[PDB]
Amino acid sequence: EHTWPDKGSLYIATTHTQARYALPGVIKGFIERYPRVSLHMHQGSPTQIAEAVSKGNADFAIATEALHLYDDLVMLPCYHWNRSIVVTPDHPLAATSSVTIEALAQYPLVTYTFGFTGRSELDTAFNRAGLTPRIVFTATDADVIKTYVRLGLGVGVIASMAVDPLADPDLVRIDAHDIFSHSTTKIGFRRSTFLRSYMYDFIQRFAPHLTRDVVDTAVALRSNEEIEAMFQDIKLPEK
Amino acid sequence: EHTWPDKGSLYIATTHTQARYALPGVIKGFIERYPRVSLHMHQGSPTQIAEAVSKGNADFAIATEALHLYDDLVMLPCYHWNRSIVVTPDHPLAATSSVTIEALAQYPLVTYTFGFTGRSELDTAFNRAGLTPRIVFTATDADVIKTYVRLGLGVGVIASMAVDPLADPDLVRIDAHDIFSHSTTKIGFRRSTFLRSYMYDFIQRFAPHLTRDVVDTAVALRSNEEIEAMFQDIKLPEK
Ligand SMILES: CC(=O)N[C@@H](CO)C(=O)O
Ligand SMILES: CC(=O)N[C@@H](CO)C(=O)O
Ligand SMILES: CC(=O)N[C@@H](CO)C(=O)O
Ligand SMILES: CC(=O)N[C@@H](CO)C(=O)O
Repeated sequence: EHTWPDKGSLYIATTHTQARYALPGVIKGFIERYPRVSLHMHQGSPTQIAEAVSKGNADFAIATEALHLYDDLVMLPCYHWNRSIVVTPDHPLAATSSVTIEALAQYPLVTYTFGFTGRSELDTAFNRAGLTPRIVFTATDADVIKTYVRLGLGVGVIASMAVDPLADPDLVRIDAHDIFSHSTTKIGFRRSTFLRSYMYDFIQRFAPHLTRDVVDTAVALRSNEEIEAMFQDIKLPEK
Repeated sequence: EHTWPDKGSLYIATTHTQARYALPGVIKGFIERYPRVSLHMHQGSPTQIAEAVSKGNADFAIATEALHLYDDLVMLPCYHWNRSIVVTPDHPLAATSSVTIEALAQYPLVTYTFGFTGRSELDTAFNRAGLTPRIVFTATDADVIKTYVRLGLGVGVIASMAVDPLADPDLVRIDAHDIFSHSTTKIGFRRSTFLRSYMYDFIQRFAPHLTRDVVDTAVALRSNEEIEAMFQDIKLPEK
């Protein structure tokens, strides 16, 4: 068929959100193409993942947040993303349209946990507005979040790609584009790492703008600052 | 209605499996009963959770695994549980009936991650049988596991309570009672922690055998060994 005889290994250390909503499509198309490549996927917290990759079990690091601290690995930007609001139909916010961050700060919150950017761009959203949010639930999975929202435990704040009406019919989705700054999902990998052809192909599928010539140009650069100062002129995918 | 005016707080640090399949029922019945109790649920890794509770942010610790290392907190046993095998209909194991651990060690594995008992009683299942399992996927969520099984990435090994035919119709469930030793979900909490009445009620809902007189008897005991040497005569719930 349309397969490559490429023999090698690919270890990906990523988070739950990426593994659940962003990767499944890329992974299937990859394994159909590279049958002789042993694909490993491990998950996954921004601290470990940053750990597993710098030294040195995983090849690539797919996460939003804390990678750096590690200055060791090249970083490329994959997409931007922002969170939506999920509530039950009986909840006030399902009646009110276009909500502010002050109106949201009234209710018990059900969001991500500390260490994940779904929060980090959330903690400094209230800090800035001089607000203290009542967060009664923190988790890494949005399904668990969406679960406890249905119980009427509190208002849910999850990634937009984690909520779908076919999948989630009983919940009212409220876009929070303006309320929160968008988060940037990146891909991390050491410089010593020899980039195989299937690795470029994977990066391509996950981030279309990251073609082979683009990756090589960012890699050869001194630091990750020049890399991020290379993409400020281009509009990355928003999901 | 049937509510209590009890005012207080309840912080639960638990894992994903517990929060997704074991707790939702208990949580709803609790919040309906204690409206003036601020219920907080945070998740969750056996190391943190053990951390958040010993010192000292969370009141209770609901996890299978590594709690101890902390000798600080009382432990009570809640239930036993074991894992099942999930595959696609086209997979050989869907044809073969009653599989051994040697027949399972043939395939790429999609199970939990290191630090979670879904693995710990899995790593020493092959070690013992003198076997090396090919684990190509590790995660904390069974939904992600079940997801990548459908891609034909490998054979899935998840908790039995995480698989249901209404919920998961396309996957073939294979019970592994004999293959793996059952894991024990426990509840952890410091001795300094004053046990409120609603706390006993919660423990009761999560573990029926743990009535107030049973909890007090285990708490007052020297160590957690006497506690586990108090329940070897009783058959705990298996889920
Ligand atoms: C179609 C698809 O899989 N898209 C991913 C990104 O590639 C997402 O984030 O939704
Ligand atoms: C950590 C996680 O499960 N999800 C997001 C954060 O919301 C990510 O860091 O990719
Ligand atoms: C009915 C229910 O919620 N049972 C839990 C335990 O209470 C389970 O483990 O399935
Ligand atoms: C850690 C997790 O998500 N689940 C189980 C382990 O399989 C538990 O420790 O309770």
